[PDB]
Amino acid sequence: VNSFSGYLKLTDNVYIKNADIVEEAKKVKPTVVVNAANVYLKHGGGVAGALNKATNNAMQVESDDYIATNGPLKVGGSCVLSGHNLAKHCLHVVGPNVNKGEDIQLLKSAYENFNQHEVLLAPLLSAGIFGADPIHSLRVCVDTVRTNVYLAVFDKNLYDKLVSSFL
Ligand SMILES: Cn1cnc2c(N)nc(N)nc21
Repeated sequence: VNSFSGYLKLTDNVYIKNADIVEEAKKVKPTVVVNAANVYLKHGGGVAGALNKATNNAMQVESDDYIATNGPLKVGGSCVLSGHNLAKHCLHVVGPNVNKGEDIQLLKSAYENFNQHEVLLAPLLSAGIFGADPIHSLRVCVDTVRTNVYLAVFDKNLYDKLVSSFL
């Protein structure tokens, strides 16, 4: 049993809800929250800006030190950093950004990072400002992630479309 509440069950391991990721993380304090990161860990908008704003910019300060030491992530890659006031850990995952011309086949590689964690709170990778089709992102998630993933969808309209169209 876990603390996650109000989710629709899509598969054995994937659950979905209409939820602002900041508010859900604040309520649950999950072991892992996933950030929709870029390779520079520049958390300017979307999930990254929302999460970082909720940490009072502590996520960005930590991220800048990580990049100064390690250099940029790979598209499809990840790193584990603090969850600050939101979670124990934040898994920063870089999905391909279609608005930068990145290979959508890298979305599967991005989701494979989730399999290193038994339970996660996450957004759909490469959707929204990253430019991918969220229906596609949900299909790759279900077909790639084997650990237990609780997906938060921000827009009530998109949530309803993802559920209605789910095979
Ligand atoms: C895609 N996107 C942008 N902002 C958010 C947010 N606050 N919450 C969730 N679940 N998704 C988001």
